[PDB]
Amino acid sequence: PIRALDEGDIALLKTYGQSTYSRQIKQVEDDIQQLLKKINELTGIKESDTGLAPPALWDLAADKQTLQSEQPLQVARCTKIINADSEDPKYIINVKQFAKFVVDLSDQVAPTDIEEGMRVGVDRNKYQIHIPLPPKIDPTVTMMQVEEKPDVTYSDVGGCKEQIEKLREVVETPLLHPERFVNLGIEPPKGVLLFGPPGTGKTLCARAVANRTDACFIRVIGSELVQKYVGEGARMVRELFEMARTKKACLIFFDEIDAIGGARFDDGAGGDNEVQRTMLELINQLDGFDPRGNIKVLMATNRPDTLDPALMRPGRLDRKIEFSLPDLEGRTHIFKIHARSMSVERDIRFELLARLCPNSTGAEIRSVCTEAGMFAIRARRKIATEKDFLEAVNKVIKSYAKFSATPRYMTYN
Amino acid sequence: IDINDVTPNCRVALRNDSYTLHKILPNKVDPLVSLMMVEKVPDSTYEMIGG
Amino acid sequence: KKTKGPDAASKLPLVTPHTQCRLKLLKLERIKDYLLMEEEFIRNQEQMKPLEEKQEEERSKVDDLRGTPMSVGTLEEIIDDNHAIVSTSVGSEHYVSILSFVDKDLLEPGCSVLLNHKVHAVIGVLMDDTDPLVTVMKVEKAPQETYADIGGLDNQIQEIKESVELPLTHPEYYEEMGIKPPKGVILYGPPGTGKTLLAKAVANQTSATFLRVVGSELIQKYLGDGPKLVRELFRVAEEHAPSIVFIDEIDAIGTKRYDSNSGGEREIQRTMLELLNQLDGFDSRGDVKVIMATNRIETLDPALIRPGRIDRKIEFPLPDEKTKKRIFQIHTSRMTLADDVTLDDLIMAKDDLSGADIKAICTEAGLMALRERRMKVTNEDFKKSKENVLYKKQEGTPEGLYL
Amino acid sequence: MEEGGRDKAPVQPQQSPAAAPGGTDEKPSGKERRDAGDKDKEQELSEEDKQLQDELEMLVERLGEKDTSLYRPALEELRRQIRSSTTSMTSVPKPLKFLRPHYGKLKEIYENMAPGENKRFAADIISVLAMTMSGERECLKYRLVGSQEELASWGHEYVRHLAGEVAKEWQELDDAEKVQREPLLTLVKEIVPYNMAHNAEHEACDLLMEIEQVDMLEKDIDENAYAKVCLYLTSCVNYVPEPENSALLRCALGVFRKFSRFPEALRLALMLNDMELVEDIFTSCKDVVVQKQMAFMLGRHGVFLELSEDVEEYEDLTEIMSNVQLNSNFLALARELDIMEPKVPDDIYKTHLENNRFGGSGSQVDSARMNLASSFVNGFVNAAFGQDKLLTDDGNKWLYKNKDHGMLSAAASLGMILLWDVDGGLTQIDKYLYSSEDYIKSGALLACGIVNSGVRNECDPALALLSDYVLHNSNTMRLGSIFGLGLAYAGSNREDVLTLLLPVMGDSKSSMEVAGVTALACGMIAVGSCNGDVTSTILQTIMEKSETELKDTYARWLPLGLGLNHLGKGEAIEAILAALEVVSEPFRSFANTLVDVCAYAGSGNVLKVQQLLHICSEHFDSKEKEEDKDKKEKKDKDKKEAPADMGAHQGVAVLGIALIAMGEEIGAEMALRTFGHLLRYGEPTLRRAVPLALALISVSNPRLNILDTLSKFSHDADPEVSYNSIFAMGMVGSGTNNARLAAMLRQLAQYHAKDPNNLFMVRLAQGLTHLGKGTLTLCPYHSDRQLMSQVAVAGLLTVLVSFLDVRNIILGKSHYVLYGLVAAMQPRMLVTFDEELRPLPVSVRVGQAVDVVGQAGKPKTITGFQTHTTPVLLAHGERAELATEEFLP
Ligand SMILES: Nc1ncnc2c1ncn2[C@@H]1O[C@H](COP(=O)(O)OP(=O)(O)OP(=O)(O)O)[C@@H](O)[C@H]1O
Ligand SMILES: Nc1ncnc2c1ncn2[C@@H]1O[C@H](COP(=O)(O)OP(=O)(O)OP(=O)(O)O)[C@@H](O)[C@H]1O
Ligand SMILES: [Mg+2]
Ligand SMILES: [Mg+2]
Repeated sequence: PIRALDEGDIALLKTYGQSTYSRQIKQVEDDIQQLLKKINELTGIKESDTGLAPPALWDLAADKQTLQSEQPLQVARCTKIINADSEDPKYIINVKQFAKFVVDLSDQVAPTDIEEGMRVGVDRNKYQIHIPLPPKIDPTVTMMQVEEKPDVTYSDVGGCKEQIEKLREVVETPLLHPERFVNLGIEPPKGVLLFGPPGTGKTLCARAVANRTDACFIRVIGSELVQKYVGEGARMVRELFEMARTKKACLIFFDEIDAIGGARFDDGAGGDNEVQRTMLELINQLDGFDPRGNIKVLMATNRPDTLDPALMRPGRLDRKIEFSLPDLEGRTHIFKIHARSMSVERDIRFELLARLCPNSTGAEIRSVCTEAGMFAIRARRKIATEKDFLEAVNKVIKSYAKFSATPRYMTYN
Repeated sequence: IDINDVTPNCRVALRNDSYTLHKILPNKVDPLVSLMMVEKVPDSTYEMIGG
Repeated sequence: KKTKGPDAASKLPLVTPHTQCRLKLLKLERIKDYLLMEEEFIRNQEQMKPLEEKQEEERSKVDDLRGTPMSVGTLEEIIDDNHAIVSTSVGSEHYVSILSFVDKDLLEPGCSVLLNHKVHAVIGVLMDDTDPLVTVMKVEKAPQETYADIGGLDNQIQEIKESVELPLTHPEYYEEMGIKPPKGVILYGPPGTGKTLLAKAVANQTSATFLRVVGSELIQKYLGDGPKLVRELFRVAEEHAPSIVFIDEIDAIGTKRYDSNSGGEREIQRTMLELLNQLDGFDSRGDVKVIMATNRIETLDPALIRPGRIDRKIEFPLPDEKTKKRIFQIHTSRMTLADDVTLDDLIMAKDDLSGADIKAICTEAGLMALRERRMKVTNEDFKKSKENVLYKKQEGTPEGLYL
Repeated sequence: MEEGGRDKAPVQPQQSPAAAPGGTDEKPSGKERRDAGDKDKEQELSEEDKQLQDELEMLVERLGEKDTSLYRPALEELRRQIRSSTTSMTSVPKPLKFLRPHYGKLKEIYENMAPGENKRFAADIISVLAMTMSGERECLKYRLVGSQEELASWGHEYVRHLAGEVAKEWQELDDAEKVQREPLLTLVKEIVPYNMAHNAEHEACDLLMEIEQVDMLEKDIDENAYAKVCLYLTSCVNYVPEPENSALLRCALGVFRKFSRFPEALRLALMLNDMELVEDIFTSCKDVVVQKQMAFMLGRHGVFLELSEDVEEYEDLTEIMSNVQLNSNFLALARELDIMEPKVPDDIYKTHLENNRFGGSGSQVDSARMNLASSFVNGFVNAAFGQDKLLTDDGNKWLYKNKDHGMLSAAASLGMILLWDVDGGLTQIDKYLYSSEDYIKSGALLACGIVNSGVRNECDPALALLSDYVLHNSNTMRLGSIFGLGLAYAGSNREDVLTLLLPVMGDSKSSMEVAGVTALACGMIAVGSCNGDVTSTILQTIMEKSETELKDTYARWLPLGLGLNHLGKGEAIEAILAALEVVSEPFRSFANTLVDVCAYAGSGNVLKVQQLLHICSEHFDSKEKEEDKDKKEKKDKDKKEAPADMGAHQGVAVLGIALIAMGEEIGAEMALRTFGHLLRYGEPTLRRAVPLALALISVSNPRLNILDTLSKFSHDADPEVSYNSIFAMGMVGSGTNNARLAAMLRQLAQYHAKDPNNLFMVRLAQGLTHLGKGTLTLCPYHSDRQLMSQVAVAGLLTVLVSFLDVRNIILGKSHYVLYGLVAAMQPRMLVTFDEELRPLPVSVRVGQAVDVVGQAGKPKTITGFQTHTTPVLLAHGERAELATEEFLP
């Protein structure tokens, strides 16, 4: 029986209702909406065309000197040399992606200064050779060094002494004291892969090593190891290891190597094809008919079960280290370490919270120490109390965010 | 034209050689999702749809 | 610089009364008055102050030397003070000369470098290369909602406020004890129970640079572009001042990892790995706080939900009794209810009634009213909505199995 | 399109109009029968709001429009038998049939006359029958008549009757939300005779329900901040609320006095016939009000002193503005209520970060400017506190590691330390006053004058304490005496003291800076006429050499002598003052802008604001003569700083966008005091963090940097906020570190930021009333025009102490006996509830309910729950007195 709405019905409906000043209200709102547009249009996004050094510090040279820089000094193009015909001035070069060519050496450069494999400054027009270019050091590859010292010492890495000793036996002593490994002639194990449930300090210990590496600690940003064009990843890893074999005692960390490594297969789109190729290049570099040298590899994962076998076997990674959940003493020490900067009452027994947090991890221990004084901040106190910490534990772990077993459930006494 | 009209993700036809912006070529992408704007209107009026 | 670019919004200080009234008229008139004043002043002062001796002849010289169609190229290993190597979009390594206009500082390897078209020469630096697919995720028109619009979620709102607002409102409260403010809260709960509402609320009183994500737009079709869009997102977040990035529907890139056999379900895994690495890995993370919303917290791979990366898991449940009445009050205000349509009854009955259900019942109720040709909702107009909005739902146990 | 069942309505109501034209021929009684039936049907349909699309009207409008148009005048017969009901039945279809082109017949269709008992439609309908349309039409017609032909025809009376009836009947037709609309009607109409329209309306409507008056008071209060550019409405909205606050509401009259204070504190009109005429509020809130009345005693002690019979103990009692014992309760509460009252070290907050000593590993410095900044902080942070003094315990040698101006400022700081000490300060002052040192005595005189500006004590140790040095012709001592007397008697309006000091200005004996400081002090003294001083200043401006003013720097203080006297005053005399000040060079334009600004403190308008904003910058940047275009914007705060806290968020937009990004590069880009004045309430990273930082490190202009840092300090007068500190201490380095002036001025006030237990806000208790004396902050701001040897280079660094006429923050609870009250209350953030159908809670949640006396921040709220003997005034103005009531029977 739902009869439609007629035009007159709509017209009357729009005008029978309390609108003493409502048409004006809507009109003024529309005016405001149309005025914002004018205001921003006339104050649009400007002053963003940066890139200009202040032609005041070098203002004097920021002038016709620049034109003098232009015109002469022809812009060259980079290119390698694959041969240099001896006693025949002809050279052969491969520019990069354009094509190969045969080039003559410009008079300004003596042939002796130009060798095989070096980078030459070939010019446009007629590809002649000019001032040679030094060997490249790629930006992605060189943007990986730690070049800093993260603020985490070994002391703060609590709850695991055996693990730290195991790691130290391969990452620190075999480089800072070769004597112990000669008297017995024991080959220092190289390649330490850290397992563990999700969140246990596997990355904490890796960071801690960086504070005393006294050498390069290249950090493999796995996401960078994969790029669109094929072969990019293999070249990336090769340059990684080539820069590795250029200093003394270089340690290379592959955080979350699960991204680049995985069981091979040819079923789904031939696997990842390119990703598997990068993994294979890495494996070959780690072990193969080309002894690596003085470079060590640390890798961490949440699940080692999904690693390609040709990478889990010894040789590539020797010292596997479980990182199991902390013990009672481990938990007590972890609480003490992540409580030493907290305004906590002196009478707090941390040996009890440890028991009340079973099967927890270090991240949980933190999230409990924090969110512990958070209840104090909620109460507007300044020195948290043991009751606060205990409530935090009950509201973070064990019961966490879901406690189904509660209604008349007391069967464990 | 003045920058005001041109907004991010706005195809523009640039001149040759000079490369000075010329027109706001509307042509707003839409590769094959642009094949769904029904243009040939169908044939069905509520007169036939009964019940 | 780390500019704390705000949402560039709030141009509506908010009209206090919502009931059509001359108070509203006067206040909005004041708003328009100041806006017109601003327009007038800016135009007038642009026209006046005859600084027409502008262009700073010298800047004209610089523009003259840097020709037309300048090109965008990637700087590379810098060779000499007055010389550097550049790589054009075709990946060809030209060897250009850095002209004087360029500040020798600010030109690091990997920084996009402007060039002269004819004679490749570094002419100027470019510090804005944000991926045009990433800059589209900055909220610049703050959604119009306030914590008062949402109702019945006190405890579940205070938790987000204690990690998205207070830490930058009174940061002394936190340092005084030394606890690092919690970073990253995951808002998990059943469908249509808030989540996005609280997200928009926290967007409103931001005081920061909110970044919005979709949970699927991150996934990309070119091997690696996936685990570089996220990198660019968080690079932008950290470059800009304190920010909160809402990775909504993280159920998309969050599936529990498995020894897969396909390629797409490995690229997605790599994307999640990039997310994890950056959110909590060898690095740091400044005042960047991540809000994640999901419908199923049981599916997220244990890792993206860990008490060092995503703490304070909020548990938005189906609304309770009192919260139901609160939400009805908040969602029935701007309607001319009759004198016998008190909502103290429509609550109860079904144990399944979410906020989305409530708004549907309230809207298909006014629509029902506009069927007897009336503008004052009626109790029948409300009792005829429960049978038209809440339907198609599943049922439960067969009576008799239990009481 | 045929609609079954309903086809009848478009039928019979179609035949009836068919019978309208015929009438007398073949149907004489037909006319009456048809009109009666149709009127019955229309009334029946429109009376009950069972629907909102009127069936008969919808059918009629389409055709009957022309029929009724040609039948209203066709009959032309003037009798109620047909004409009255015809006019009624045609008026009804006005709102729904007539479109916009109804400005000419808007009244003619019906307003020609009121048929019979035209109130009948107004009877059964709840709220909407027509009366809302009628009210809109009547307001529109009044506007139309008053536009050009206010002297209208005989229509005056009929509309008056209709307006009275509607306002008295439809407003509360069912006790509905229609109440909010009656103010709209009575305002848009009868603007001039709104008093009389209200008198007719409230003759019965208010009294029939004393409860409704609360809604009226609420809307008028929330509206007072909005009114015409000329404060005739605002004045109108200030007279009208007095009766509503009267016995028509509770006899407490607290809100009545509040609103009566709003209109420039019109003492004679409202309050000067209440204190001596009520005499029945002694056990009621009269005492709490008078103790809360820290705004005016020149009209209170000039009446009670002459009477001497209102209270049997004149010496006892707060006696209006004897609020000195504010120091009593303040010290008591901070010592006991505030359990944290220790001495404050400085180096601790200086070198909080040990990373600042890297590399140098020492290199201690004791520069004079650093010493001066430390002395300034030491004088301020312990305001009203004479017990904590770490670096001031050795003053005999402390006061010397600084030039004469630094040590004079140190003396001023010492004087302020014992702020509001009628006699307790003398014990410390004398020991250095009896030093036979010119500048020591100068600073001591400053301090003595400062410490006597909060009581107006019977002993008046200002006129009898610093007048003896007043006449002496020594620059320093005379300046000290004049400044101290002016400060002490600023709020008070002692005309005799004004006259006595005036010859210092009127005489060439005093230096030019002496005359300037005298003008400042007199202005702070004056908020009324001060005609003698205005004549003196105008004479000075006449006899001030053009080159004198051009080189005049510490001389532009005068315009205060016209502003503070006429604070918040209208055009009637402001125009005369502006015209009389047209007798000088472009500096006359300077003074014009300054005087207008000093007048309109918070009176948000558009006329004067727009005109000045435009002309000032459109007439002075082009030519060599400039430096005016800064003061207008730098005073937009004034006349705009109190937009009910609404236009502030717009002023911020205009300021930040314009006066910096696209403002004048040099002079006008000093729009940094703008924000500082606008919001001295502490802001977390919303509207001051970025705007202040993005200019803090702008080494492009040292004056810019210094001014914006001082603003940074101001923005946190007394919130002790910490996030500012992330800059107030992080400024050293990464920008300005030790740029002498910058490195000093940063701390100099950034550590004035954490002033404890105080308030520098300019609004009174209700968040919307301005303090006449509170405007003194204009002194430390305009005097902060450049600071280049004005403040920055110590040339007169005593205003920085002058502005410390400052209200506290405490929220006491006692009842004329003592602080025997430690009850629980829950202040929180304030969310207004102007329009709501139900008594919903003002705030979302209870929030904090701290038992201790509330150090109420800016937007606080109501006291504790459970009706625990709630007060009477119910204003929460930091001095409320709780009254016994029936609780827990
Ligand atoms: N045994 C421990 N003692 C002290 N701190 C610990 C311990 N285990 C974990 N933590 C703390 O846990 C925090 C979070 O660790 P984080 O997530 O960065 O690394 P991870 O445990 O190796 O996990 P992931 O698998 O994500 O790499 C660290 O800041 C660290 O201080
Ligand atoms: N408790 C509530 N109070 C007020 N509004 C509510 C409440 N619960 C839901 N809503 C409303 O429900 C509407 C549906 O969107 P909403 O943001 O609630 O969905 P959601 O929970 O984010 O859903 P999704 O599961 O799809 O992410 C919103 O407009 C919101 O205002
Ligand atoms: Mg890790
Ligand atoms: Mg979003």
